[PDB]
Amino acid sequence: IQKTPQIQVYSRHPPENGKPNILNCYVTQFHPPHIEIQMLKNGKKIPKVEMSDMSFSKDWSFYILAHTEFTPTETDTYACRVKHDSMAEPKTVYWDRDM
Amino acid sequence: AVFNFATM
Amino acid sequence: GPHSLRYFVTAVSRPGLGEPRYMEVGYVDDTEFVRFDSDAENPRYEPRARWMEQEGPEYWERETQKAKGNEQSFRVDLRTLLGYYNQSKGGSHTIQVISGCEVGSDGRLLRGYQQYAYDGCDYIALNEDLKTWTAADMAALITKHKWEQAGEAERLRAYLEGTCVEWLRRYLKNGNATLLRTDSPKAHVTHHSRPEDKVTLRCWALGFYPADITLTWQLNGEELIQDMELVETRPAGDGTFQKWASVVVPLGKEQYYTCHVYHQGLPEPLTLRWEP
Repeated sequence: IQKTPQIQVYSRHPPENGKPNILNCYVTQFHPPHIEIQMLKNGKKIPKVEMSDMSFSKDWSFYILAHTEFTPTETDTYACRVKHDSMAEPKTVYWDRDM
Repeated sequence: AVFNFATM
Repeated sequence: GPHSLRYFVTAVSRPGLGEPRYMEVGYVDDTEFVRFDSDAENPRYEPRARWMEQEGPEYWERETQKAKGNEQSFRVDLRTLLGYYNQSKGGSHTIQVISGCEVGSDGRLLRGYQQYAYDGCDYIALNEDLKTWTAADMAALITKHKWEQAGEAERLRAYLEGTCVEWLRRYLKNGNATLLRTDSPKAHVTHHSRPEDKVTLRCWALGFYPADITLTWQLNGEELIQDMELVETRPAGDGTFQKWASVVVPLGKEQYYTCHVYHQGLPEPLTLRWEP
């Protein structure tokens, strides 16, 4: 089986400028397990990124969380770039504050 | 707490 | 309520790039509490929740040695399964196992389970009786037969009824202030324009533990499950969870739609609408 990762990006709290928070990138429903997940701030790799909540669903597809501490700013852009065998090129999902 | 798995 | 102890284990070969990567991740009800990873700078069992720090060095050395043993076992399995399936040595392959037990509120066994998969498909699994195996194909029939001669199933049964349940109760006691807590969902509604005089209302629930939640949209009293986008409940990076459900409604009619949030942390279900 090949399964394309669903990539979701979200903060722990409603985003407020100046206020500490957690940015999350949940990467789910994927197979095989080899994957590369990079969180980005203004197009640049975030160095301190914890991986956690690894599991699999009933159909065996993989789930895993990338997350990091951050303080939102009006101008800062955040995203998550994922490389997996199911995709010819890297897929980036951008953080949407207003979602 | 985890099991010692057998070989297949 | 009921509680559960679950281990997710994966081994994945990578020919040309050394030995397979082996991982064990443990959960008590939706919170990660231990982890082993063969690619770590120093591979050892480590705590993933603060309450496990109370377990002394004998716990960590025993579980570490168990995990290293399991690693070698699954390394052999991967080689073996290339034989059963007549596959070449150059490809990457995956074994997954889910292993664990659930107890009811009385602390007694409700169910145990041990299921294996190979390359994302059912392989073999212990039945609910804790006595026999279901093999998903004929490769797995070989395994079934090996495991039946070796008394594997009563060995497993003894772990599930004995060790598994006994360690779960220990974890629930040592970690009760974390595991037995309830964080209530706080909710809100966002609004987005669509083409054609329609509108997406998205209902968010944030900050909740345990993970089990239900979000519905309503209109007069009918639940509108027939026009609902949603995401699977997801972790938020601090041991709590989040979820959203949206619905598409006509512009100027969004005041008749109500989101309802159901969670064990709440004394009564939450109700809310869009705030303009």
